Amino acid sequence: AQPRETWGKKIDFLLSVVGFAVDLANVWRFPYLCYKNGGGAFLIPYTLFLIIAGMPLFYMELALGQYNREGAATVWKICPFFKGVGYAVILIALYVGFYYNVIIAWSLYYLFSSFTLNLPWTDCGHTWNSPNCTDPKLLNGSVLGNHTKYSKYKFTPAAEFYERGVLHLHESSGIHDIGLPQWQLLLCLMVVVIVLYFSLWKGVKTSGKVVWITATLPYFVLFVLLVHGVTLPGASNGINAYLHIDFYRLKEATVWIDAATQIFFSLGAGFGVLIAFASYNKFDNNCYRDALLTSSINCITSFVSGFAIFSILGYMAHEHKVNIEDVATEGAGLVFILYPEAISTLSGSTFWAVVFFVMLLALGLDSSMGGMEAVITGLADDFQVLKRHRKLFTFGVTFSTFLLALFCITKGGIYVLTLLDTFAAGTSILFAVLMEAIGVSWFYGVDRFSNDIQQMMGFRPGLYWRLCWKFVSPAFLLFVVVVSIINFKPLTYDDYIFPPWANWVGWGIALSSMVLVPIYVIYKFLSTQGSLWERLAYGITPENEHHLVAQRDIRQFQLQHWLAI
Amino acid sequence: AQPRETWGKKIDFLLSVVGFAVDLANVWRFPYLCYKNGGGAFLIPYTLFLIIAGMPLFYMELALGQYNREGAATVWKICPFFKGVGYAVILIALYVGFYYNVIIAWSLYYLFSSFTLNLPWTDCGHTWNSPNCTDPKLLNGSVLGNHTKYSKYKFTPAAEFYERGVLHLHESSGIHDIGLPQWQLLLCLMVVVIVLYFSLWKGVKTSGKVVWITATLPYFVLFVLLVHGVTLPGASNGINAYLHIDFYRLKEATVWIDAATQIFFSLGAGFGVLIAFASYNKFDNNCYRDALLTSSINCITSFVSGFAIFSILGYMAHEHKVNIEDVATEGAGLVFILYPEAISTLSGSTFWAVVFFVMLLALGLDSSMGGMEAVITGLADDFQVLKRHRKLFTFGVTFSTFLLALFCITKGGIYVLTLLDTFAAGTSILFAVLMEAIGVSWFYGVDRFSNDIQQMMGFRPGLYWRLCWKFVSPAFLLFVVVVSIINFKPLTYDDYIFPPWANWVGWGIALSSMVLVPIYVIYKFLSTQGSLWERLAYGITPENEHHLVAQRDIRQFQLQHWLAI
Ligand SMILES: CN(C)CCC=C1c2ccccc2CCc2ccccc21
Ligand SMILES: [Cl-]
Ligand code: NA
Repeated sequence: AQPRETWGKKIDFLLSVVGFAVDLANVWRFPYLCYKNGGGAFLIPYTLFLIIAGMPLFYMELALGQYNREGAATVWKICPFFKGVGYAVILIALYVGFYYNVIIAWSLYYLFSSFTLNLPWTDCGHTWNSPNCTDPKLLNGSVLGNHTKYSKYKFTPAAEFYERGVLHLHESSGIHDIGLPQWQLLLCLMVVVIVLYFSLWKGVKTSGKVVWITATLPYFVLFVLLVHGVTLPGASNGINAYLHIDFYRLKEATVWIDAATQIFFSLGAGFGVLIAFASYNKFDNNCYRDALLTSSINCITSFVSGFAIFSILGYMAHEHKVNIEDVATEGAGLVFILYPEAISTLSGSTFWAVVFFVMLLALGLDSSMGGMEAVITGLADDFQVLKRHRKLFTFGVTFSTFLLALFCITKGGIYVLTLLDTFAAGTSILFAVLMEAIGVSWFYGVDRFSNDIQQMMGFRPGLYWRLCWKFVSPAFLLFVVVVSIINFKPLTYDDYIFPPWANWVGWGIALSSMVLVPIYVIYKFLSTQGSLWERLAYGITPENEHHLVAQRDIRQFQLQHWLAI
Repeated sequence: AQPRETWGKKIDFLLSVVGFAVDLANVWRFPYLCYKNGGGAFLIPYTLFLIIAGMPLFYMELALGQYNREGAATVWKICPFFKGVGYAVILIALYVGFYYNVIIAWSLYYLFSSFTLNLPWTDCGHTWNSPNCTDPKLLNGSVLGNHTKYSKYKFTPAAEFYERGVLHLHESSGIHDIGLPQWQLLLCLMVVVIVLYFSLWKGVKTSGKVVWITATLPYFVLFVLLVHGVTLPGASNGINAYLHIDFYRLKEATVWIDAATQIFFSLGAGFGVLIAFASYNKFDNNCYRDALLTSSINCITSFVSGFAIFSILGYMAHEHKVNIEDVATEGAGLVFILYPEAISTLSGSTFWAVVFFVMLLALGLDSSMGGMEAVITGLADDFQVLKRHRKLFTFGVTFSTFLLALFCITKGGIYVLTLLDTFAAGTSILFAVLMEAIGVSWFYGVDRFSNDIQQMMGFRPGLYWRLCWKFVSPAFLLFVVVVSIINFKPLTYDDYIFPPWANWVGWGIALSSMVLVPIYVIYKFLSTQGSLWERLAYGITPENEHHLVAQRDIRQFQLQHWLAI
């Protein structure tokens, strides 16, 4: 009926991929995975995975979504067997937006609080925060005793505003008792979901305009933070520990699960957002150049973000007493601790804080609307009734996201947020990208994919990209999944410990999306009325080429198809 | 499409409506309301409210669901402006379906525990019950004394078992800290919902056959319990106190408004279940005799169950050497705290303890199946897609009920259960039955409703039934609603007091169903196109009489319609 919708401008796609790719502000926590005796621990594995897995998977997803011109779930009409990975990545993006809207609400609350002339992080009083009053220690306001107290800095005005004034974490004991959702956080979440609905109910062109307006100057805040970090006298000590140039210090074997999760969140692999955005893209586009540009931009952004973060770390460690490693909270609120104290020192604390919070709101809204648009595109291409009624389905999705995010905005919502993020994100995106690589490279065929690319644009992927798609990336993803299943530590906060049932709940939430692949395989095997050979043929052959099943001509059965690279 | 299913035999429909009318509310509440409200003089208004206010509301649904063989919601095709109240009686049936099955779990977990020779409520200790350090005392063997009534004494083995060993309320403080759902009760709830799905997944065919067992065993259980209690020492005093005629009670407070609410919540007229059950019956079936027999069976069953209840209460009063007013209780305190404690002191306690709880299970199974089939039929006749997919829609409904009943089976779910029951049931179903009576007796017309009955069975209801449908029933429902609004008390438990925000959320849940009538009126007024008199005439006239609207012939705009009885 209605033709396939497309972008209004080609530059809109290159801006939207970055607006969804700008998550290195908050999700890039270097001191969390900081080194112990290795030096480079979150930059060597990050770059390695971006080189060997990031760019190949980005190019593969872009070309697949551009050629098939379908959603994440209906891209697997080229191999109906591995079609459960579409629902898997849809649930992945849904669970991710669930806690991403919480970060957006936190940023909105900080933006609303920063309007005051006196910032809430400039004194140790009752300035919109909730100090316990046991340790009202002004970092530079008054002289205090040099007591480390485990070198922990959680009584600073920034932390007292974050974990007590914004989150109200003191009222909740833990995951077992989360309390009631906060009213101000509820209003913030309602405003966020209303903005998302008003941005997404129109179409992809409105989302393109929104990512154009919001992502206009995200780099400027990072640039001014970096230029203020290194120019100030006492902030070089921490950044010196950051760029620890040790090529013979080794604490890991370049193996990290959090690095893979970070590259997948940055690029978008395992969420269906790349395929969904490539579906609306034009037929003739250089996905290779776009992938290289996106990877380079993400690498530079990660580098400058780590620079600024460790510069603020060293500034805190010099202007204050306790050491660098325990000065800030390593978790989902690292930037909320770092950036307010840094902006308090800089001139014009109110204006720059407002600008930084507007940037955070912009990037968060962009990423969340990208994920929600990917989910909507997938479930609309899957069910044409949902594609016809786009507004009702969008309203339903936004309302479900708002309802299922109340457990993350409550008194102890940060614990559920971290649990969901870690378990769901890591395990689900790992299994999803592994299954997608196995299906595209082996079952569908690297030769057929390369031929489709050559028919799409003149240039053909060389030996490097094909060998990465076929051998390097699937083996890497399988090894990461194995090291994640084996080397699994119990989920915990900086100080709070989770009961054993929280780990089981997280594993069950991950498995809910994981088992979506074998369930659909069994569904396809049982639905087809035929012999075992005919079932296996209908399983691993495209829908358009199903007639060849009747002609007894299947390429996957022969070993020449598998051996071909 | 294909014609809907029908009852193979009218005995199935009769037993189904009997099992729906006869539930746990006729065992724990009716005898206590009889005793407290003057003894025997409570039968004078009750039967009165049975005849003038309860019986005409039971003949109104069996004749509206048989002439218009539709669901609870879709039956409002004679007056679309009230179809919203057809949705409320569905949503209410969901709000009642969450906690009610929990009670069905309470009778299941007590059944398995009664499969041992030593019942868990016969002695003090850790016999499947969580005991206090030094608080509990033994019922028999102590002649020290007592200064408090045994109805609220929570230091007995049975009460402590019911609270801590079953509900686990000792490790909870209120709705703010409910805790995690009990797995030993989650398994019982799973078994209950599985039985419900297996009964209702293939239509009325399997439900009618399950009712043949689940609606005939409770009568045998009551018969054997009465024939055993009539020989128990001390039952004569209980029978005399239950049948004591005290005509001194002439006050409206608790004597004239308690029999009305008891009749209303015992007969079940206006819940939407009767419209669904009467939609699978033949067009020539007599609804008059069916309604009369159902009301008489309900009232006689309540009256004869009061005999066994008070025989057990008199036996316990003689054993405890206390008066009957001290061992007089209602609700779960009777069937779970008072009756098992009395069975403990009987001979062959295993048989009686198994048969009492299997009667309690059979009483709840019929009511839950009816309340769920009401929603099923109301949503299937409205949405034609759900008619073909019944085995999936019933499964979805059961799974949603199970997931939304996890807040009542937890360590502190009794408070949420009481909140839901009281607010939702009372307020929403009262407003719903009031709107239904107003729509059927005034807007549609009692003369047309009598002509429909005359076309169905051949005879037309006399002037008494029309007078009790047009004037008596609406005024009675309005009086009950006004009393419920005025005599509304703040939510409270035995000792715990609900927070101020509990009353507001309870009222919100109650209004969620009640606002569906004005919202649907506005929706119907805005959807229809034309002038005000052309949009109003399309919501008060039947869909088969809309052509008369084009001919400027509307009967609801004349004085003869409103002044005809
Ligand atoms: C026992 N007769 C009187 C009806 C009792 C049963 C229910 C019930 C039970 C289980 C599931 C749904 C429902 C919906 C109908 C309703 C409405 C108000 C109060 C109670 C009830
Ligand atoms: Cl009754
Ligand atoms: Na029953």
